Amino acid sequence: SGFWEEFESLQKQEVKNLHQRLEGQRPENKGKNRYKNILPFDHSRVILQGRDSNIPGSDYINANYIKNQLLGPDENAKTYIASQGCLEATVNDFWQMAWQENSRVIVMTTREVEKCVPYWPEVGMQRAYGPYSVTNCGEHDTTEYKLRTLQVSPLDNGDLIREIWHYQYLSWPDHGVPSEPGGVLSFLDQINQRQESLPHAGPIIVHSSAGIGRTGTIIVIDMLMENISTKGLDCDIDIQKTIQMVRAQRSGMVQTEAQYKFIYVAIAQFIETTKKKLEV
Repeated sequence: SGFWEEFESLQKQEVKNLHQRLEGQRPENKGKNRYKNILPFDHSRVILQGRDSNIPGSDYINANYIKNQLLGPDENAKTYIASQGCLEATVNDFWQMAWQENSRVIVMTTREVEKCVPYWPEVGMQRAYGPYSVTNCGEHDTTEYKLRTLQVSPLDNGDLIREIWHYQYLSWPDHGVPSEPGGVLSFLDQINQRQESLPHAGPIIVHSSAGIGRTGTIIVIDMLMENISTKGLDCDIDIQKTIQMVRAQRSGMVQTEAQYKFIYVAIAQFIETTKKKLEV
């Protein structure tokens, strides 16, 4: 009865039975997914532009638009893409997405591993990725994270130059979360300020290996921070509802027990810090 109540609640939250993931399941796209069971919902997937529909799977990337649906359209919420990240086979696809979406801020929640391969050149260097040139115009590190200032242009028009700020979290442990949330809160603060300075900017791209665990954690924390900042400390904070709201847009967002608890820890610290600054 307790069990059956809880089971009923879980059944009502089930979305993988409601929304198809045809595109990610295509055999033509097998090499474009890290995991065959971590796929974008068709309804919210990012569709790559300029692709030939006669080439099976050509428009596919393992990424979804994520909207903060707890803020109204009048409340100036930031928008996100939750993406699989740093997969060597899809690096050109990633930059196509970044360009077409007009994204000016990219958030990477992993260090390199060797599989997570860099998709930027070294400082002062320039590299081609499909139709695009990327130049690394500087790297600015803290203890916990790194800002790389990128400039991107089409190969066919070098006058068009676009600044992209690449934020890479360096301190996130393998198979766990940061011991304290201050680093992530600081990181998100910088990210938010950057995005706010660019009113024309497209969505913030957030990625991790699978694009659901760390990615979902970062996005949910950011959304809750935005909700508190926008609506105030008197506002109702419902983390479970927020997670369910993002999971309807990409399955499995916030994957682990440690991530789930971390969201509470981070938001508790954010509230307390805020109150200390308000002298409240």
